[PDB]
Amino acid sequence: NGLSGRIDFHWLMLNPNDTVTFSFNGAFIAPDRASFLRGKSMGIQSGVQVDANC
Amino acid sequence: FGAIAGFIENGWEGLIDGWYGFRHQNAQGEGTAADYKSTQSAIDQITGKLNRLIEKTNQQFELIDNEFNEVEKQIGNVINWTRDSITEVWSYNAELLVAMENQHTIDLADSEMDKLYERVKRQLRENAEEDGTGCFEIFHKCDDDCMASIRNNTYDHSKYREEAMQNRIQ
Ligand SMILES: *[C@@H]1O[C@H](CO)[C@@H](O)[C@H](O)[C@H]1NC(C)=O
Repeated sequence: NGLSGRIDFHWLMLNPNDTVTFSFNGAFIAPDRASFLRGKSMGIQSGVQVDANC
Repeated sequence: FGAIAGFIENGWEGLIDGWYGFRHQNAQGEGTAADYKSTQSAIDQITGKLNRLIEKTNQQFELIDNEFNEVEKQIGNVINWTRDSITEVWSYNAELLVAMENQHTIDLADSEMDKLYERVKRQLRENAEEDGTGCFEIFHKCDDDCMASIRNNTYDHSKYREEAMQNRIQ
């Protein structure tokens, strides 16, 4: 994409009733909002179209 | 059991209205009848096996691989080892379950054939003998109305008992 520098994105999982801590002074891509899983579903893969009436 | 493709020489392509049927002859003619119980008890079994295998499972499994952004190689040769060995198992049971439920299906036709044959062999009692191709040689008179009494199992053995014991020994 015209850029040679990179951004390697990490992640962890914060349990309910706990915290996270960052100490830094550089090369940081900050988070604004953290996801919260809603419940149960399923992901798949396909390379075709969908149908809804079946 | 020897019935189908044993001592009966063959089956009857005209018997639309059953798996099993009757076919007689007398001073009137020849007619192809059918037998409901013997046909129906066999239908109960072919579709019983059917209602089993339709029972599916309530255990769900997730997509664990990836064919877009591929996973690691040392693990692919282990998942493609477990999956390609589960493939080899259900390809063994479908090799064995399908091979057996068919093996067990034709024999339910030779035991439903020795069960209709050794019964008419008991209503007639001591009034007929068996020739060779699978028939009962009647040596007395039995017409269209008499045959239908052996069909619905109301034939009485002491009703024609003295005639056939006089035309069989002579
Ligand atoms: C969370 O932590 C607080 C204090 O640490 C405690 O009073 C509370 O019972 C915990 N659980 C929930 C569900 O808030």
